[PDB]
Amino acid sequence: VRPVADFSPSLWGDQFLSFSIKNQVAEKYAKEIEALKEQTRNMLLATGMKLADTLNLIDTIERLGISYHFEKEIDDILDQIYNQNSNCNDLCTSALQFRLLRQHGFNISPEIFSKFQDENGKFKESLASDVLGLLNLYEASHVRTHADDILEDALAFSTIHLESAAPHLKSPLREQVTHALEQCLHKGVPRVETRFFISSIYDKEQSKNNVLLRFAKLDFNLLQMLHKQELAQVSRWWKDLDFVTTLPYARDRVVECYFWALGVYFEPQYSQARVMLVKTISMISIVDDTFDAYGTVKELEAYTDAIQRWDINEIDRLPDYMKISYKAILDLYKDYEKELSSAGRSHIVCHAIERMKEVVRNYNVESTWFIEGYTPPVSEYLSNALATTTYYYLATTSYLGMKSATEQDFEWLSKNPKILEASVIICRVIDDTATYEVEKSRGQIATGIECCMRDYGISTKEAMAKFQNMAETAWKDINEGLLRPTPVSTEFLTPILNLARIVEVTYIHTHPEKVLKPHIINLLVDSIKI
Ligand SMILES: CC(C)=CCC/C(C)=C/CC/C(C)=C(\F)COP(=O)(O)OP(=O)(O)O
Ligand SMILES: [Mg+2]
Ligand SMILES: [Mg+2]
Ligand SMILES: [Mg+2]
Repeated sequence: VRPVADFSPSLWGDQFLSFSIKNQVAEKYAKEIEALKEQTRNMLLATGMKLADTLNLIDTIERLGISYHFEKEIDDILDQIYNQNSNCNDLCTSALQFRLLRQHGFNISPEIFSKFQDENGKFKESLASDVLGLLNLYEASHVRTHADDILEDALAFSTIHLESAAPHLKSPLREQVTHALEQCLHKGVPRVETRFFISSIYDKEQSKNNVLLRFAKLDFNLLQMLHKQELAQVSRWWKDLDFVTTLPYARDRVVECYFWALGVYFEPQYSQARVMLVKTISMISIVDDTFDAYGTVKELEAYTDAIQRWDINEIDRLPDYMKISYKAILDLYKDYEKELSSAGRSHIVCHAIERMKEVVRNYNVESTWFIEGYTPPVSEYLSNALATTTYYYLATTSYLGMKSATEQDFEWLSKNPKILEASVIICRVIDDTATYEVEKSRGQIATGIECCMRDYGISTKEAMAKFQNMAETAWKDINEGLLRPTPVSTEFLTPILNLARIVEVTYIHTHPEKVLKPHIINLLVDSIKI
């Protein structure tokens, strides 16, 4: 006597099911991009260029979403800028220099902001009329670490004056400022912010560089073609599983899952990774629905068991419907091994597998707590709820497709590094805040905010505030974990960073779909008009 599958159908239909790439256009773009790519490189390798202009060039190339073509050129430049400790006496260039360096790992000192502060250690209110300065200070305030108390007030300071000046600014600056106030650059999904910058800002910029803009538009549209194919291939794979009918309780959200994967990494070199990642997200999506929307305490107990043993032989031990899920799961991981066979990497799949078992264990626990009406203290709660975010698992899963991933990297990840923990906390803490009303007005009395309220004996307001600071602390920890020397290559940190970004974008508020729909249309449907 299970509950009624109230979930909603995919508003996408087969819109993505079949996509065929016009090879002519694709090659036309490719050929010109190569040319524009080289012209751009020469813009970077140019000499006798001022600091402010050099930083603006790098900032622009990054916002245009094409900096992944110049990881080395950009690096060398920021490196020398870091080492020359040059001091441009104005907020705007300082804040921009600060941010760019920190996002790239260079631990530049926040002492660069003192000249802009009074002896009391607070920003000179006289700066309130320098909109560009405030904007870059604003963006910079989001990349601070625990050691940057000098910037403790930058955010509120820049925020209040930007809101103040916004209405009377010209375009596209006005739109740019308003957009930053709603979404800072450092915590947004790269593709999303890049789509917005190219279309709503740089394209309306009078001073815009025609070469860069064209480069940016063609590159974004060319990569979109690859993305669309991937989503096509993944949509078919999902179709050839037919869970939409066999497992009616499970909701169809592959398109949204793919968006998530695209948020982790968008570059072409990570095409295989993305496809693997999205299949896992979709797959684990079912397991979730299975646990808190269809299975019985006894069936879930059996399910968690079979997952731990992980062997086809356990099938018969499971109910009929759970047989579909279980076999599908083992095959998926069997496919992963096959794809990695070609490069003798099938031996890493087990890391993702162990992380999945962990997610299952905790789902099962979450169920037991639900059934018993148990409300654990914050400490015990997080000990279980952190893994149920699925973040340790997705981060691990994101390495599977990365050619450069080695055992040492997974090794490092298995020890739950700070940066990963912070990304996981952010996801848990924000989901909890956003989903407190629901669930409450439902059984789940073990929700984070509830435990927090009972544990500390504080109101919902205060509990959400406490969770808010956990997320704040978490972001600072992430920014810290990006500073050189990094425990692993930066290439393996970005996915963790991006998982945290996705959380911020998906809950910038209602249901995720209504939040993701726009982004999905903007990244996988409408191309940027040239
Ligand atoms: C915000 C979070 C937690 C995850 C985002 C990344 C995704 C899509 C992971 C796959 C599993 C999952 C939690 C869902 F599909 C959504 O279910 P739902 O979130 O309603 O299930 P619960 O987290 O409440 O059990
Ligand atoms: Mg769930
Ligand atoms: Mg659940
Ligand atoms: Mg929730």
